[PDB]
Amino acid sequence: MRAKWRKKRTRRLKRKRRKVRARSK
Amino acid sequence: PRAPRTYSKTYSTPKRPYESSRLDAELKLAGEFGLKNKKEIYRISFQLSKIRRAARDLLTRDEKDPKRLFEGNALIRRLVRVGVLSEDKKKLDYVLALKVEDFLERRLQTQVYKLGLAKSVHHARVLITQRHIAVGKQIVNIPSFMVRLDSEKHIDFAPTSPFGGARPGRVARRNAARKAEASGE
Amino acid sequence: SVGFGLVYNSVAEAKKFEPTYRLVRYGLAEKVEKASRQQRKQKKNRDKKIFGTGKRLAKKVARRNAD
Amino acid sequence: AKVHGSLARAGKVKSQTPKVEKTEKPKKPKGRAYKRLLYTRRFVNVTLVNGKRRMNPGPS
Amino acid sequence: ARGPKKHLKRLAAPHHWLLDKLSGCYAPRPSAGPHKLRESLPLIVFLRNRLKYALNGREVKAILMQRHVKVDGKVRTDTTYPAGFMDVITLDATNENFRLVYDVKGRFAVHRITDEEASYKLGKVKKVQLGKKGVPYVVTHDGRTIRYPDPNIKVNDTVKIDLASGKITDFIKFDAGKLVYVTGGRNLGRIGTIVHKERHDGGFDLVHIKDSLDNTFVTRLNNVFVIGEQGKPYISLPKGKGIKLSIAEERDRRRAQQGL
Amino acid sequence: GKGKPRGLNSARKLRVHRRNNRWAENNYKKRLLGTAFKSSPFGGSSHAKGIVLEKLGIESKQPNSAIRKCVRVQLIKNGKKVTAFVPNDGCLNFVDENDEVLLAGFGRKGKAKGDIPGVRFKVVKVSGVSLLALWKEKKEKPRS
RNA sequence: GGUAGGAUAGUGGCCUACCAUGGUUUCAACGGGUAACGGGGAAUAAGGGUUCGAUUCCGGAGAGGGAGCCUGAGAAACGGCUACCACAUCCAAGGAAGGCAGCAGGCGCGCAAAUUACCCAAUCCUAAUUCAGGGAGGUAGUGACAAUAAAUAACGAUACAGGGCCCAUUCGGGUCUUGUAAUUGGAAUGAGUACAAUGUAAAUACCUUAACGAGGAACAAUUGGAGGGCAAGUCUGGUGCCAGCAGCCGCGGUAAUUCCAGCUCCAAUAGCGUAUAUUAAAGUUGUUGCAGUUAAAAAGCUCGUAGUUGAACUUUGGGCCCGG
RNA sequence: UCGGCACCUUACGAGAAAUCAAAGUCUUUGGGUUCUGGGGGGAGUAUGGUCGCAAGGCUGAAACUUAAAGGAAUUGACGGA
Ligand SMILES: [Mg+2]
Ligand SMILES: [Mg+2]
Ligand SMILES: [Mg+2]
Ligand SMILES: [Mg+2]
Ligand SMILES: [Mg+2]
Ligand SMILES: [Mg+2]
Ligand SMILES: [Mg+2]
Ligand SMILES: [Mg+2]
Ligand SMILES: [Mg+2]
Ligand SMILES: [Mg+2]
Ligand SMILES: [Mg+2]
Ligand SMILES: [Mg+2]
Ligand SMILES: [Mg+2]
Ligand SMILES: [Mg+2]
Ligand SMILES: [Mg+2]
Ligand SMILES: [Mg+2]
Ligand SMILES: [Mg+2]
Ligand SMILES: [Mg+2]
Ligand SMILES: [Mg+2]
Ligand SMILES: [Mg+2]
Ligand SMILES: [Mg+2]
Ligand SMILES: [Mg+2]
Ligand SMILES: [Mg+2]
Ligand SMILES: [Mg+2]
Ligand SMILES: [Mg+2]
Ligand SMILES: [Mg+2]
Ligand SMILES: [Mg+2]
Ligand SMILES: [Mg+2]
Ligand SMILES: [Mg+2]
Ligand SMILES: [Mg+2]
Ligand SMILES: [Mg+2]
Ligand SMILES: [Mg+2]
Ligand SMILES: [Mg+2]
Ligand SMILES: [Mg+2]
Ligand SMILES: [Mg+2]
Repeated sequence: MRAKWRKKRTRRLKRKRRKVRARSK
Repeated sequence: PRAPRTYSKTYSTPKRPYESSRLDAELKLAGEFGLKNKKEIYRISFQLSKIRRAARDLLTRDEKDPKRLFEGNALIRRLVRVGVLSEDKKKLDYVLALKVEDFLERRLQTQVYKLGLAKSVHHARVLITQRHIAVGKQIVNIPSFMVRLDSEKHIDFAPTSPFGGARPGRVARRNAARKAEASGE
Repeated sequence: SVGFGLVYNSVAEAKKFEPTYRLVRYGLAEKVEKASRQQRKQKKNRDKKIFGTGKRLAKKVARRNAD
Repeated sequence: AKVHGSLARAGKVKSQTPKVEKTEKPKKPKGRAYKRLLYTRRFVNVTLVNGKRRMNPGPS
Repeated sequence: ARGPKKHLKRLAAPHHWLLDKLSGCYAPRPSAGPHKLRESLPLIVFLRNRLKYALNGREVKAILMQRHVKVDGKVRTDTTYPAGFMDVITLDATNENFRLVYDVKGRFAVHRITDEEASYKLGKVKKVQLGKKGVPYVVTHDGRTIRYPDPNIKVNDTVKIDLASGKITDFIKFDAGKLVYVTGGRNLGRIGTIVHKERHDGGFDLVHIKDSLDNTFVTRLNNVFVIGEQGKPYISLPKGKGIKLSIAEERDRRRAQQGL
Repeated sequence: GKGKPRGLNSARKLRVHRRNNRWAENNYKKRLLGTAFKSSPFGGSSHAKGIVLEKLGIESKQPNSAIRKCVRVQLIKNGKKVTAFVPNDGCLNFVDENDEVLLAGFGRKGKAKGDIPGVRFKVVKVSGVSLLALWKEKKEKPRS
């Protein structure tokens, strides 16, 4: 865990978590 | 609904529960003055702190400032009256220099021993509490009675409660009742 | 012993001013045989119900349960 | 944090501790007379002064 | 709430009655009367706490219901009768005439007087105003209305009330050099007549007063009661003349008469 | 001028800045947001009774190695599920399944004590008959 | 906000009619939360502060919720009424009745909080009233909330402790007995129990006291500890990374100073531990008084409004007199 | 000599030190002022608002978990130095 590489993993999950709310809306 | 009956605590505890310096010193005090607890030491230490801080703010004022002239000379007068502060050395610098054994000497348990009459401090406390020694003609069974330098002459065995006169005593009677019972008429 | 004392100018004028329990103590009065505290208050509240001398309800009820 | 360890062994050591009773002794005094008995045993009738003072000397 | 209160809590009483904190939950509430609730002294407080004639508040009732006490010559059988300042209290038996005046500590003195002084009293003029049918009247500090005064009598003065017929005998004008009895606050019970009077048009007039020992003390005009000329009081002053000996001087006297 | 404003008229900017930076404490953020009553199973209390479901044996954390002998407790007042340590040699035989226990915090104001993972409460009384006074010999458990 | 009226006990947008477009806000309005009644005050505190205040006094509000009203000087009253809502009682089913956030009590909630006792004697209050009434109040009961004082032993002869005298020579001598003898002595007293008196409204208790009342003076003090922090054991028996302890660091895998026990010792002592909160500790909230290179912390940079802050300059000195 | 980018030497001082004429004039603590921090994670995450065509930006938690994480220097050890 380089914090930059944890970031692009998190930014991936930031998209998916706001996809699953637009999925349910 | 009534007046709240005012109460206060008469002692305080050290900030450190186990100091070798403090625990040996007080056990020396408790065996010297025949004390029961450290609470009897903590009581005097709490009296000293208020008395010491009652002069520290007074000394921070001017001198001839009349509160210091009133409260300070009244502060000395009670200490001089009780025997803690001597008949010489009457100043606010010398109420700060007071210590625990100054007050402990003025206890009735100490003075019943200091004025003859007790042959221990551990026999002094079991004379006082056992309804012997009177101070005026008043029977005192309090060991921290704190004799006040004018009562010392009249400290004596009580008019009642033998060692003071007029009656034998409880187990003295029953022995003499038994000694009369077993011997004869 | 220390107390507080009174000597009145006459025995009858003692009896005017002195409280009753002191006079009960000395033989100069008898404690009244009133009923108890709650029994008085219970009897007072039962008698708050009736409006008047109650002889009329006494004769009406004794008429009604007789027949 | 496995939540299901064996519970059959609870109180094992206390049960297989052999019961040895407290020995009946003459009583010790209370309050002022015990602070008197501490005064002799630390400042009047003390003898062993090893290091500074040892109130519980273990047998060597 | 919902109207007038009938109870006085002990420890909500005025402090100058010297009522003990314990041994009873309630204080004697002053009734409606000539003087205010916090400026008066109920008869139970006088006859039990100040004179020690009554032990209870029941013996205050047993005294007043035999027509013994009389405030201003009238009997006033109320236990909580609000006898206040300058009130002459006559006891027929014991022959004692008292005048309720302030001792210098700010309390009510147990101050005996005699019958020629008990025959009258003083009253500070509260207001001068025309009544109906044009009749002028003056209002005193005990709420007495007296008709047809001297036209020279103004507010803040003092009149001498004959107390049998409630008539103005003479009046002491309010001017410089005349004995001021301070009647409220921390200066309660202090005499000394004058320095001057400062106006403050708008409210709360202030009066500068310097006593026998030349101690100036400023007081509001509404606590000022004029009781005479220079010297020569119109009433008997209490044991101490309102001088305010300080606590250093107060400890000096009590040691001066406790060794005899 | 060492950071802060010093001036006479700057009492507000100091007082706003104090409250702003006051939130970073552990107790002030907890007390003023009220998480004792909202979160935190013992809702601001000190002791909470509960009903015993289960007897868990929790593994002690490494480098220690023992089975810690807790119980699982549903609180009577709240219905929340907690794990409660049963402290002494033995004393798990003293609890039961399905009876009342008085609990407490264990002592670290939360923050599970030592080698015991997640267990932050202990047991004071079972049946109101006081585990310590049961453990010695002093009291007997109520049979029925 | 103006003008006029109505209403009021009266001021007043209090309401009504007409007219004007105001009033508040980054100096935090408006809004949301409060396990918020406000104050006197309380805990802790070198100083500054921090936290609490339902609660013996004072002011407010409320009597299940709301709303309306009668009487009366005084109430939008609740131990008054009326209505609805909610709850709930008796009934012969037509009806009728209710309001303990008064006092005692019950249930429930709970971690959590006592008597269905005695009296108006005190304090005071009410009334036609000196008399009557008073769960206001006072008295007792239960009561380790908190606070005060302070028993559980004391003093000796006997044993050996040793500090010794005249060089005790080698101990006697008229030493000086503190510790030690599950020895031996005669004294002291209240805990308790009671003749009585006092107390009290009546008692109970205290205060006083006749007769009784300690030899294991069983008339027995406990609560926590004994590796460090922290005062006190590398004693003995058991267990064997189990059981368990331990706030934290850490002890347990066969010699465990840390577990469980015996012994001994330590701390506080009629108290002590535990939990939670809060205060000091904490100069880890920093006004006093914190830190920002690298430990967490200078905005990427500049402008700029509120805020905060802002150069110097205007009667100086001298002489005299009174005067604590 | 004025102003600037730096540097060199010393260390009066400062600091935990590495170092620093500023990082000094700091318990002998007050020239003015802005912003930020409060043990490590969770987490620059969730949610809400806001900005952007979007990627994302700005604001920004808590539950829960943890007894250390970290800074600087010393000695060793090791380096496909
Ligand atoms: Mg006696
Ligand atoms: Mg009321
Ligand atoms: Mg600033
Ligand atoms: Mg108008
Ligand atoms: Mg108008
Ligand atoms: Mg009008
Ligand atoms: Mg509330
Ligand atoms: Mg408050
Ligand atoms: Mg309040
Ligand atoms: Mg109301
Ligand atoms: Mg009426
Ligand atoms: Mg109503
Ligand atoms: Mg009412
Ligand atoms: Mg009611
Ligand atoms: Mg109803
Ligand atoms: Mg009740
Ligand atoms: Mg309780
Ligand atoms: Mg009464
Ligand atoms: Mg009551
Ligand atoms: Mg005993
Ligand atoms: Mg006695
Ligand atoms: Mg140690
Ligand atoms: Mg062993
Ligand atoms: Mg042991
Ligand atoms: Mg500090
Ligand atoms: Mg810091
Ligand atoms: Mg950093
Ligand atoms: Mg920069
Ligand atoms: Mg940057
Ligand atoms: Mg600006
Ligand atoms: Mg300037
Ligand atoms: Mg240059
Ligand atoms: Mg943090
Ligand atoms: Mg952000
Ligand atoms: Mg977002």
